[PDB]
Amino acid sequence: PTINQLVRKGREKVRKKSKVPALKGAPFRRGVCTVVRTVTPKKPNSALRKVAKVRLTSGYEVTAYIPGEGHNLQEHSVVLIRGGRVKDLPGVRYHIVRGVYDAAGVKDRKKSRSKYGTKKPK
Amino acid sequence: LTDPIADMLTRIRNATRVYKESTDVPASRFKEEILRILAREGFIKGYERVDVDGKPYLRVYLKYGPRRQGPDPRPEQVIHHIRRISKPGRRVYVGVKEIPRVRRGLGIAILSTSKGVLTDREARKLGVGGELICEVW
RNA sequence: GUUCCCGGGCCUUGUACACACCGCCCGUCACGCCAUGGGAGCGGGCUCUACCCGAAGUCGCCGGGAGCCUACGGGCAGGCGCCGAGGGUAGGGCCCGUGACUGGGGCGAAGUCGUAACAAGGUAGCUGUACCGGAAGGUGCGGCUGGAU
RNA sequence: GGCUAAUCCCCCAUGUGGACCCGCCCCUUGGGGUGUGUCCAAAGGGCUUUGCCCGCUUCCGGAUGGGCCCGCGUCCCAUCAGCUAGUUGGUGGGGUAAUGGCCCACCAAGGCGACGACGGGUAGCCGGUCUGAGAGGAUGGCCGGCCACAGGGGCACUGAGACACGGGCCCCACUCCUACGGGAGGCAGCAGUUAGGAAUCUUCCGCAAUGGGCGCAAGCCUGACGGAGCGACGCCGCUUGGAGGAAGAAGCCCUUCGGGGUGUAAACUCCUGAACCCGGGACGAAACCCCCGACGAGGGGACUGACGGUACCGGGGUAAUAGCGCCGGCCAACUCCGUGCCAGCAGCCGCGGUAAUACGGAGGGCGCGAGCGUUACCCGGAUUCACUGGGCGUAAAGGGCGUGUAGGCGGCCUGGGGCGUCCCAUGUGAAAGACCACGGCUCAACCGUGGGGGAGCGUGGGAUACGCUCAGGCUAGACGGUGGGAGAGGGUGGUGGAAUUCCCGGAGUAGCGGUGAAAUGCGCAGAUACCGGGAGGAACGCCGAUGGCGAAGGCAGCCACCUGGUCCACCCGUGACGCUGAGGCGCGAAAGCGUGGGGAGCAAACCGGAUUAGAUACCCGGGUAGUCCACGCCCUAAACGAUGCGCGCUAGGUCUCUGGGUCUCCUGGGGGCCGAAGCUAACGCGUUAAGCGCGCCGCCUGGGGAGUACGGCCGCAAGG
Ligand SMILES: [Mg+2]
Ligand SMILES: [Mg+2]
Ligand SMILES: [Mg+2]
Ligand SMILES: [Mg+2]
Ligand SMILES: [Mg+2]
Ligand SMILES: [Mg+2]
Ligand SMILES: [Mg+2]
Ligand SMILES: [Mg+2]
Ligand SMILES: [Mg+2]
Ligand SMILES: [Mg+2]
Ligand SMILES: [Mg+2]
Ligand SMILES: [Mg+2]
Ligand SMILES: [Mg+2]
Ligand SMILES: [Mg+2]
Ligand SMILES: [Mg+2]
Ligand SMILES: [Mg+2]
Ligand SMILES: [Mg+2]
Ligand SMILES: [Mg+2]
Ligand SMILES: [Mg+2]
Ligand SMILES: [Mg+2]
Ligand SMILES: [Mg+2]
Ligand SMILES: [Mg+2]
Ligand SMILES: [Mg+2]
Ligand SMILES: [Mg+2]
Ligand SMILES: [Mg+2]
Ligand SMILES: [Mg+2]
Ligand SMILES: [Mg+2]
Ligand SMILES: [Mg+2]
Ligand SMILES: [Mg+2]
Ligand SMILES: [Mg+2]
Ligand SMILES: [Mg+2]
Ligand SMILES: [Mg+2]
Ligand SMILES: [Mg+2]
Ligand SMILES: [Mg+2]
Ligand SMILES: [Mg+2]
Ligand SMILES: [Mg+2]
Ligand SMILES: [Mg+2]
Ligand SMILES: [Mg+2]
Ligand SMILES: [Mg+2]
Ligand SMILES: [Mg+2]
Ligand SMILES: [Mg+2]
Ligand SMILES: [Mg+2]
Ligand SMILES: [Mg+2]
Ligand SMILES: [Mg+2]
Ligand SMILES: [Mg+2]
Ligand SMILES: [Mg+2]
Ligand SMILES: [Mg+2]
Ligand SMILES: [Mg+2]
Ligand SMILES: [Mg+2]
Ligand SMILES: [Mg+2]
Ligand SMILES: [Mg+2]
Ligand SMILES: [Mg+2]
Ligand SMILES: [Mg+2]
Ligand SMILES: [Mg+2]
Ligand SMILES: [Mg+2]
Ligand SMILES: [Mg+2]
Ligand SMILES: [Mg+2]
Ligand SMILES: [Mg+2]
Ligand SMILES: [Mg+2]
Ligand SMILES: [Mg+2]
Ligand SMILES: [Mg+2]
Ligand SMILES: [Mg+2]
Ligand SMILES: [Mg+2]
Ligand SMILES: [Mg+2]
Ligand SMILES: [Mg+2]
Ligand SMILES: [Mg+2]
Ligand SMILES: [Mg+2]
Ligand SMILES: [Mg+2]
Ligand SMILES: [Mg+2]
Ligand SMILES: [Mg+2]
Ligand SMILES: [Mg+2]
Ligand SMILES: [Mg+2]
Ligand SMILES: [Mg+2]
Ligand SMILES: [Mg+2]
Ligand SMILES: [Mg+2]
Ligand SMILES: [Mg+2]
Ligand SMILES: [Mg+2]
Ligand SMILES: [Mg+2]
Ligand SMILES: [Mg+2]
Ligand SMILES: [Mg+2]
Ligand SMILES: [Mg+2]
Ligand SMILES: [Mg+2]
Ligand SMILES: [Mg+2]
Ligand SMILES: [Mg+2]
Ligand SMILES: [Mg+2]
Ligand SMILES: [Mg+2]
Ligand SMILES: [Mg+2]
Ligand SMILES: [Mg+2]
Ligand SMILES: [Mg+2]
Ligand SMILES: [Mg+2]
Ligand SMILES: [Mg+2]
Ligand SMILES: [Mg+2]
Ligand SMILES: [Mg+2]
Ligand SMILES: [Mg+2]
Ligand SMILES: [Mg+2]
Ligand SMILES: [Mg+2]
Ligand SMILES: [Mg+2]
Ligand SMILES: [Mg+2]
Ligand SMILES: [Mg+2]
Ligand SMILES: [Mg+2]
Ligand SMILES: [Mg+2]
Ligand SMILES: [Mg+2]
Ligand SMILES: [Mg+2]
Ligand SMILES: [Mg+2]
Ligand SMILES: [Mg+2]
Ligand SMILES: [Mg+2]
Ligand SMILES: [Mg+2]
Ligand SMILES: [Mg+2]
Ligand SMILES: [Mg+2]
Ligand SMILES: [Mg+2]
Ligand SMILES: [Mg+2]
Ligand SMILES: [Mg+2]
Ligand SMILES: [Mg+2]
Ligand SMILES: [Mg+2]
Ligand SMILES: [Mg+2]
Ligand SMILES: [Mg+2]
Ligand SMILES: [Mg+2]
Ligand SMILES: [Mg+2]
Ligand SMILES: [Mg+2]
Ligand SMILES: [Mg+2]
Ligand SMILES: [Mg+2]
Ligand SMILES: [Mg+2]
Ligand SMILES: [Mg+2]
Ligand SMILES: [Mg+2]
Ligand SMILES: [Mg+2]
Ligand SMILES: [Mg+2]
Ligand SMILES: [Mg+2]
Ligand SMILES: [Mg+2]
Ligand SMILES: [Mg+2]
Ligand SMILES: [Mg+2]
Ligand SMILES: [Mg+2]
Ligand SMILES: [Mg+2]
Ligand SMILES: [Mg+2]
Ligand SMILES: [Mg+2]
Ligand SMILES: [Mg+2]
Repeated sequence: PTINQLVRKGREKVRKKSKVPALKGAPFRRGVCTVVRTVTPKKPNSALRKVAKVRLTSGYEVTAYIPGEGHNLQEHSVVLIRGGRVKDLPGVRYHIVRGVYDAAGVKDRKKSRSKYGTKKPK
Repeated sequence: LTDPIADMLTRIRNATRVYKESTDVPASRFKEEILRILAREGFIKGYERVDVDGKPYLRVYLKYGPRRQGPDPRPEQVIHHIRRISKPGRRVYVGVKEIPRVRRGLGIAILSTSKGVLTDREARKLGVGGELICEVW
């Protein structure tokens, strides 16, 4: 632009766009599973990824991930979620926190147990 | 034509990039004051008021370095750099305290002050500020 | 004899191919997931206007067929009046949530149909517009080269 | 209903003084002074008692705390563009401490807005905090300042002060208690309960200190405050020991089975002594008061500690918690097994399909350490909104072209002013925080003392170069005269011939047409091919060009009229009159639309024939809109040089068009090619810049969704 143009129009400080809308300001959000199931991921991978359909306390009803081997979640299970998509599972933009509420930690994990809600074994 | 000074500095910058002996600029008491500093600080040999087809100009005698050995014989410049600061578009003034040091001392900054055209050094000695006309090295 | 069919050598030209033309790639139709527009309407928020009614309270008038106090050319009680929180009637404005159904959109994919584009892509391509066709598209008119030879 | 006191209310008196109206002087917005008139004061109590102490009254000054007013600064949406009836001003009154439409009556027709009014959204603002090299960005919790509010609203009363959190009246919503007749409440005080939430504390101790209120003083009140409790929430200090101790135990991991590793690590030896046990035990607190003196100056006296039997000081004394993330590249740390595109990992690129350092475990290793990781958000990296500090030929990006409004910007010389600008002197810029030094807690975190500033604004004085303004000159920019030139530049009106088609006369016979080859089609009802006549419409062959003209779209036979731009020479006239250009206004290829004409050729749609798997196409035969004319719409484009306009500067060769000269050639103005310097990611650009520079405008900010939706304006519709 010209200097004049800057005086007249100024530069435009463009806003940030939240990648965790359902969280609505919060670090975490509690919710309840309506639908628990497995869904096949996109190219170039194949699996049965574990997901929960959760109705939040913030009013949003979103699709959350169930990290780890095995779980106990079923319908009506209460759950806490945190941010973070699962790159390959489109529509999934949140993660369920293991070791919170009706979500038990992983059975038999020995490595990196905070990330999977597992107590320190004897 | 909207800027005499910017035209002036530019008439030179083109002339030095192809090593002309001189080049002429349309005359002004303000250009004489700037060429004066440009004379004394030794970026040019000097200048003289000539006349072209009935019209007043200033002929400016350019100054360069020595021939060089190598593929590019072209001698080093004396005015490596010359460019307006304050412009009609955006006037630029500095108080004494924020007067700049061009190129860690090895260059100059020309000024228009209420005491006359002065360099970064001079202005600091006299203690005055002014419109920062340009910078040279 | 080297035009034609297969294979190869050298120079050159186009390319969106490099998994290298047994390359790439376009749109409909079928299925599933997500978001969005429209939609008889339904529900909520805020707001504006006109008028009816109107508490407390200030202020103004009266204070007499008339009470109490006198400090009686007075005061208080008491009466009336204006504005007035808000309640009520009626019609408007912006926004939000939602709705049988509907329009295309994103993604998914191992589906169906054709092969429009990239080589002169086998009718050079793209283009605004217009009419038409299951779909990519075709054709008319004018335009561009970002078109091989 | 009845009595009673006072520092409770009222009348008279005194008038230092004050208030008010009228007059004069000074001043200069209602400030100071004075004269006539008028109005206004008051309270006692207590001791040691013809004397002091707490209080009372009127007035002036001070100090402190406020009210009101002005200049400047303060976020997002223009898809909110026009807003306003107490509205804007005047007059007269009401009201207050006081100005004022603050309020009322009357009078005038005004006030505000692209320098963003009105409207919608969001937020209490600042000192500061965080980040950042800075500029800037983000933010306003704690702490200090100001504001606003006290269940939701309205209102006043008492008062120096409130329209009053723990005061009042009313209305509403809500909850409660009841003896069922009625009445009460307001935690956004300190704790505490509940609800919501991912989430945020003890119904503690104390007036000892600091401070506040009442009081002569004692003293009383103080959930302010001083401390205590809980929470790794944060920062800081500290611990889980130190020295010795094998060519090196077992176990576990790896191995070529020789061995490598955990590892001085452990064991074990000596040394120290967190925790805990005993004794001492604070600083914080000397004032008020009492005493002599004088209830003062000064000197002396005693009482007072919630935290706390705590910190700390001294003696004794136990080897005394370690966890968490990571080891494909970024990025520091690698091996074995298990799995077999499964299970799973994932910030990005990517891992997993039988030898995975990337998944799960183990060994080993790397990083931190009462912590480590994760999620969320803020700045940084992002010169990725670019002021510092970016871009637009082909990557995202020049408006289709003009003309012009506001605005931004402007040639050479001289003077006045001194607005911007620079300097000096001064006031303000509180405290905490930041920074530098020092010092106190054993250090540190924390805290104390001092030091150094700044912008920015108020005032006084100075400076005059540049930008500003005013004034007076100039001719280099710009326009004009005079005289000429080239051109498909534009509008109107005419008119020429070539050719296609149809019709008419002639003459003539068996095919013509078309494609790759064919068919459809036309033809003995006489086609094609040929000669003559006629009708009508559209487009202009050769000239013609790598040409000319126009701002762009675009403009081509010829003739006349009307009209625009533009170049040249003379250097005659005006004297900066200039450049650009948000809005606005006009022009704007084709197609398309409206009303009316016209319709020869061509030809979307459509029909038929071929091709083909199909052929809603390409090829062939037909054919309607339309293509043409007038008037009025639409306003789009690969509207292109994918290159906004103007000006100045920076080698040349060559080809061409068009003026002028001293006609070899020189000089202007346009149109191409190659190239200096330079630019460029490269391709390429290069005096027709895409080079070096200035001014103003338009535009870009990852692909798709999408030139879509919604809103808005425009259009007959299409649609812009
Ligand atoms: Mg719930
Ligand atoms: Mg895979
Ligand atoms: Mg359950
Ligand atoms: Mg994340
Ligand atoms: Mg892991
Ligand atoms: Mg600058
Ligand atoms: Mg061959
Ligand atoms: Mg060969
Ligand atoms: Mg080849
Ligand atoms: Mg193929
Ligand atoms: Mg809807
Ligand atoms: Mg709707
Ligand atoms: Mg409704
Ligand atoms: Mg409604
Ligand atoms: Mg009514
Ligand atoms: Mg009323
Ligand atoms: Mg009476
Ligand atoms: Mg009354
Ligand atoms: Mg009302
Ligand atoms: Mg109402
Ligand atoms: Mg009511
Ligand atoms: Mg819907
Ligand atoms: Mg739908
Ligand atoms: Mg749908
Ligand atoms: Mg094709
Ligand atoms: Mg083709
Ligand atoms: Mg094609
Ligand atoms: Mg087309
Ligand atoms: Mg069909
Ligand atoms: Mg067709
Ligand atoms: Mg064109
Ligand atoms: Mg008595
Ligand atoms: Mg009296
Ligand atoms: Mg705006
Ligand atoms: Mg008003
Ligand atoms: Mg009135
Ligand atoms: Mg709001
Ligand atoms: Mg708020
Ligand atoms: Mg930076
Ligand atoms: Mg804030
Ligand atoms: Mg906060
Ligand atoms: Mg505060
Ligand atoms: Mg309130
Ligand atoms: Mg409440
Ligand atoms: Mg209330
Ligand atoms: Mg209230
Ligand atoms: Mg009082
Ligand atoms: Mg008051
Ligand atoms: Mg109160
Ligand atoms: Mg109150
Ligand atoms: Mg208040
Ligand atoms: Mg309260
Ligand atoms: Mg009760
Ligand atoms: Mg009762
Ligand atoms: Mg009652
Ligand atoms: Mg209570
Ligand atoms: Mg809860
Ligand atoms: Mg609590
Ligand atoms: Mg606390
Ligand atoms: Mg106290
Ligand atoms: Mg006292
Ligand atoms: Mg008490
Ligand atoms: Mg207490
Ligand atoms: Mg406290
Ligand atoms: Mg050994
Ligand atoms: Mg060893
Ligand atoms: Mg061993
Ligand atoms: Mg060994
Ligand atoms: Mg050791
Ligand atoms: Mg003490
Ligand atoms: Mg011992
Ligand atoms: Mg780490
Ligand atoms: Mg690192
Ligand atoms: Mg490494
Ligand atoms: Mg398995
Ligand atoms: Mg393996
Ligand atoms: Mg990894
Ligand atoms: Mg591993
Ligand atoms: Mg620590
Ligand atoms: Mg943390
Ligand atoms: Mg960032
Ligand atoms: Mg930045
Ligand atoms: Mg810039
Ligand atoms: Mg850039
Ligand atoms: Mg253009
Ligand atoms: Mg336009
Ligand atoms: Mg213009
Ligand atoms: Mg102007
Ligand atoms: Mg100006
Ligand atoms: Mg000037
Ligand atoms: Mg001047
Ligand atoms: Mg000045
Ligand atoms: Mg200062
Ligand atoms: Mg300070
Ligand atoms: Mg120290
Ligand atoms: Mg500083
Ligand atoms: Mg002067
Ligand atoms: Mg003048
Ligand atoms: Mg001239
Ligand atoms: Mg005939
Ligand atoms: Mg016959
Ligand atoms: Mg004939
Ligand atoms: Mg031209
Ligand atoms: Mg002249
Ligand atoms: Mg315009
Ligand atoms: Mg048009
Ligand atoms: Mg047309
Ligand atoms: Mg039509
Ligand atoms: Mg028509
Ligand atoms: Mg017609
Ligand atoms: Mg057909
Ligand atoms: Mg057919
Ligand atoms: Mg056909
Ligand atoms: Mg045809
Ligand atoms: Mg029609
Ligand atoms: Mg048409
Ligand atoms: Mg072109
Ligand atoms: Mg052009
Ligand atoms: Mg364009
Ligand atoms: Mg482009
Ligand atoms: Mg422009
Ligand atoms: Mg430009
Ligand atoms: Mg010539
Ligand atoms: Mg000539
Ligand atoms: Mg030329
Ligand atoms: Mg040409
Ligand atoms: Mg070139
Ligand atoms: Mg070169
Ligand atoms: Mg040339
Ligand atoms: Mg460029
Ligand atoms: Mg995006
Ligand atoms: Mg996008
Ligand atoms: Mg549109
Ligand atoms: Mg369009
Ligand atoms: Mg619309």
